[PDB]
Amino acid sequence: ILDKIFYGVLDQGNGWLYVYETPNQDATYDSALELVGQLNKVVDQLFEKASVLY
Amino acid sequence: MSTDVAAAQAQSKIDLTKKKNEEINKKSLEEDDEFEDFPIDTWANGETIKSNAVTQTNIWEENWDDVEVDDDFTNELKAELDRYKRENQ
Amino acid sequence: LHHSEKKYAEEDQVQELLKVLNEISKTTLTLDPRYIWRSLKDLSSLRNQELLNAETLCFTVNVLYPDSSSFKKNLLKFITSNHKSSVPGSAELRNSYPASFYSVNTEKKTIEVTAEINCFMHLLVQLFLWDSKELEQLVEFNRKVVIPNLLCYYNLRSLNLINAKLWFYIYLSHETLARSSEEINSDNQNIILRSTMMKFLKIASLKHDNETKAMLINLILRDFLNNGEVDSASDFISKLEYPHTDVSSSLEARYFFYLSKINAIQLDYSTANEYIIAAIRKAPHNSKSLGFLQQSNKLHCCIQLLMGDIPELSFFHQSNMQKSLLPYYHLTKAVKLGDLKKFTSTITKYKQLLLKDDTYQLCVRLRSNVIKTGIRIISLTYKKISLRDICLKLNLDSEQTVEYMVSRAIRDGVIEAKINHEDGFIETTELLNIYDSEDPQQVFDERIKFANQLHDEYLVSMRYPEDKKTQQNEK
Amino acid sequence: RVPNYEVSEKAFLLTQSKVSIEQRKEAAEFVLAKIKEEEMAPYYKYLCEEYLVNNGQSDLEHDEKSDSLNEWIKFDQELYNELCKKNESKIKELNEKIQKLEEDDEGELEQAQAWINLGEYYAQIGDKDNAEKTLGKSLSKAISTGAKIDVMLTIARLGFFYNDQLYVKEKLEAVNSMIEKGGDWERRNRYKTYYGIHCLAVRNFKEAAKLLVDSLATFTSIELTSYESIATYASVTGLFTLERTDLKSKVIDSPELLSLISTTAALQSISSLTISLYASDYASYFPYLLETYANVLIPCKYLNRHADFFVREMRRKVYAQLLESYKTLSLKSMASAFGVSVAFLDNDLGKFIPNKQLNCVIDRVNGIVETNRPDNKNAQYHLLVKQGDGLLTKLQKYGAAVRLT
Amino acid sequence: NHKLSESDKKSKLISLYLLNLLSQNNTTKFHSELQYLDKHIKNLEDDSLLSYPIKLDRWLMEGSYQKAWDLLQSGSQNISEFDSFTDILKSAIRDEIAKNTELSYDFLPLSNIKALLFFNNEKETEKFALERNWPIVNSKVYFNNQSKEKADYEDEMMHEEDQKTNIIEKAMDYAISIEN
Repeated sequence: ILDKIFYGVLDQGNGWLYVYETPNQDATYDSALELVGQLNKVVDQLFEKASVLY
Repeated sequence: MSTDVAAAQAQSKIDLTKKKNEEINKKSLEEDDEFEDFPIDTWANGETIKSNAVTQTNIWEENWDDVEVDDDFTNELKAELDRYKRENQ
Repeated sequence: LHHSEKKYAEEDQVQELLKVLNEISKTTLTLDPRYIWRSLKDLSSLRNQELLNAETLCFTVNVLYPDSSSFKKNLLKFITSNHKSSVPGSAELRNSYPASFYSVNTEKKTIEVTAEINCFMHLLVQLFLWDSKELEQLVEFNRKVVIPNLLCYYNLRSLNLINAKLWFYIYLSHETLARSSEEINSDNQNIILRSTMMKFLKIASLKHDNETKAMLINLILRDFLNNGEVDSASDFISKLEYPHTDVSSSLEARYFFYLSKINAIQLDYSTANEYIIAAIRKAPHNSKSLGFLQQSNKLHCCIQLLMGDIPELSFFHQSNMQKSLLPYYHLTKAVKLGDLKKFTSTITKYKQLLLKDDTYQLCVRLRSNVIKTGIRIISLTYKKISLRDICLKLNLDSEQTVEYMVSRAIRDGVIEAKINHEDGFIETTELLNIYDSEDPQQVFDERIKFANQLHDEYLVSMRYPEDKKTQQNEK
Repeated sequence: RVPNYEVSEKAFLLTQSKVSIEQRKEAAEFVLAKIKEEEMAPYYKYLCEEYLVNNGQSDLEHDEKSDSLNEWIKFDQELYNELCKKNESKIKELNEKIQKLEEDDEGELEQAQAWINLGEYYAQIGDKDNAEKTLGKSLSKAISTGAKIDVMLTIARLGFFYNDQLYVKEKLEAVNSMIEKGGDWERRNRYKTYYGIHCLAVRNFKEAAKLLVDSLATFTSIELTSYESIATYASVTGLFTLERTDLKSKVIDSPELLSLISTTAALQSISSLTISLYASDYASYFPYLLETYANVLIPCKYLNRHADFFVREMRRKVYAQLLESYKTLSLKSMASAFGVSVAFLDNDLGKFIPNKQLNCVIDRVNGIVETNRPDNKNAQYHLLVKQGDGLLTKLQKYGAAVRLT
Repeated sequence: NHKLSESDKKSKLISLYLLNLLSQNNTTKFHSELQYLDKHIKNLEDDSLLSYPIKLDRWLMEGSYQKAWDLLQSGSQNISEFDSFTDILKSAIRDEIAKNTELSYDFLPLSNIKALLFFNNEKETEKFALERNWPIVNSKVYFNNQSKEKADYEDEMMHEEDQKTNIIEKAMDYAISIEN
């Protein structure tokens, strides 16, 4: 399970084994993470241009 | 001496002839610079800024410690004392 | 030699005045006059201080004066009199002007435009007293002289903007004298000080001066706070008019910082937090602004412990403001850990300092937040937890008492648990996965509107200075 | 060059007194011998600075404190005379040579070399100021790029030599600029090992980890501490940053680490600890957590600052991996797992869970550990919003600021 | 001040007023009034009678109704005029708890309701419940019903389109902004 090579969780509160094949994550939503990162990149250099004005 | 990230307001604002009086007025309104009043006021100089390595001078990064007590002495006592219980089990 | 030095200082001032005089003869304006006026005030503040105590006096004598020149000179007598450079050739002139306050014309009285001149000689006498760093009777005499002059006739738009900056100094010098050595007549004269400030705001409403209105609002908030008349200030802040159109960014920094004080007292910690961050981002990084920032940071730490939010340890370490902020750093560690014993030490160790800033009142409310923060840590750490275990950890009383703390604490939602009194544990309600609920919908909407608002402010501001330049001849 | 990094290590043990008694005494013996041979006496004055009524002091030139556990750090007056004698002779003999070398023609080779030899002597005996000044001339003179990078690592070695992190930091930015300008592959490897130990000295262990695995593939034994010390640092950092999957592939795609096998006490302890984490049996982990503190962090110059930090972070990491693969645990089965007792465990957990940096809850009624770590899209949302709150904030301030001026 | 402005009667009179604001249950006003007093006596005539209202306000902010009831009960020993605000403040502790208990539980036996609400009589508990609108049926309360009624009232009032915030309403906002 640490390998994440089938999926599933090991349950010792009852002593069962859950096996899953369920959808997990979201690709479209994943790429949003980089896009905020890219917008945060651009403004650092914007603000170097804006300290020539103050 | 700069409030939050030091570089973030050092680039944000800089001096003007126009602004310089108003700034001085702001610090006078509170009534002092409030960093040179404080040693006289207490009648000591820092020893309680020497609480932790990071507190004194920031020449490291943050750990998220706030007492900096070695945790090796407690983890060692747990280790040996647990073994003995199992030995006497 | 000695005449040359006072003459040079005078000639600097004349060019700055003459610039504005020309500008207000075409059509009175607000902002173009101010930028020049702010530059002049800096030079006067530096020349009054550094170059003798009689360089103001030369100017005051040089122009026509109602009775000001004699009132100026009085102040100088006390600290070793001056008499030099008041003979003709400092009083046989009214100092280059084309014809609008020129020597030949004024003496002849074909015109007299003491209008602008009187307001500037006031500006000097206020600057000169704060330079000296003196108070006593000289303050009283400054209060008495300028106020009815300006109230026995309406001012033009330009003259109102000079007289807003005098009110701040009158107020500041009165308040410092009480703090050097409290007196019993300082108290009764404060009612007088109080009356003029609010009456001023009405006067500025009719002239439709944006920058005059804003600076008086900043004064009323400060004046209530040192008198502690918060009740009257709570009515005021829900009935304001502040513009942010022409105001300087120092005025805006101050305005937001005042709100944060009153709000914190009313047990609003969520609105106070928003506004104190506003005040800091306007302010410079400079040691010029240093003392404004310390008081601001003192309040900023305090608000977070009142919420349960608990400031960063980094925040003290990245600034060199550590020693000022030393008492709030000991509170930060105390509330986080849950240790009442640590907390009680901090407020006894540093009581005197806290009580100076009049932030001690705010600090005692934190004895509650240790207990409430302590229960939130224990509900995080154990989903279900006996009552007795809490009593050991936070050094509290019976379990019945602890039950009551939680029943109250979840009315604000601090703990976000609920008590079973027949099952004997406390069961928290968080088990996240709110992305399967409809919550993020609500959130994204708000950020989108926040962006729309910054777009709009971009539109009006971008073109207004552009418009001034393209109209203006420079071809 | 060679003996300087040896002495500084052994001196760091005497500066502390938390180190084993036999380790500290033997360390005293090695540094005293080298005072005679290499004139490390001026460096012996620096050790008293670090004390003043703090332990590990028994000095005779300074104040002797017998409330201390060190007593072999005598600053005798036999040593102090030996210094003045050796100091004078060497300055007189070397000066006379160099004056005449400068006079003979050729600035490109000869005059550059003659001044470098001045900086080698002052570097060697631990006078930083005089090494600095004479080696500044060497750089200015027309010399190859390789020579400059060399001299810059030599100045920066003195910062390691005083074990002041501050001096080092500046000098390694200078090499970092000049290494692209030289285009010399020979000393590029030297840069990696210096700069690895600098990331190690600061809390950037993501950067240190990449450097210290590269030091296995190429090591340089000129002015740089032992191959066993470089192996130990790689293991320390590898555990810090990398969890099972990443960590296993690192020490299985590292054959060089393996040839060195554990041949010193510091190296055992970290190497055994590695096995237990990524094998998913933390039975041995908890006793070894103590050993690694004892034999790596305390003796080293670059991890004693982080001694307490390391054990705090690692205690989270090992628990997290068990909690990830288990939707539920029993406190008892989990207590057996580490080799700890039930109550001891709750304490360690009670620190990690409020910062919410470990994501678990503990039913103490049922006895089970529930894991509320989201393994779905809720997790991704928890990343996103704190970045976007900041985005909003960053634009509000920069935009508002330019309108006003 | 220090010239016939400060007296023994003054210290007594302000003490009584602070209880007035607190027994009306305005803590907005109480804390804003406390500043004004900071400037005046609180270390120039120290707290010896003004400590009373300040202690009390604190104990309910941490949430301890034990410490709060005790401080009131020992002020009931002193039949003077301070006690005329003490009974108001014991009525207030009951109401606060009755605001809390909706989230806190769902079932309490009647002996348990009595315990939280500081009643010594089981009859007295039943009498407050009529007035406070708690349905005790077969000697057990039902907070889930009460919660419903109050929620229903809050849905009824006109706030309601953008209180909920409709899926449709969100996009309509976006649309006109880009075209404006």
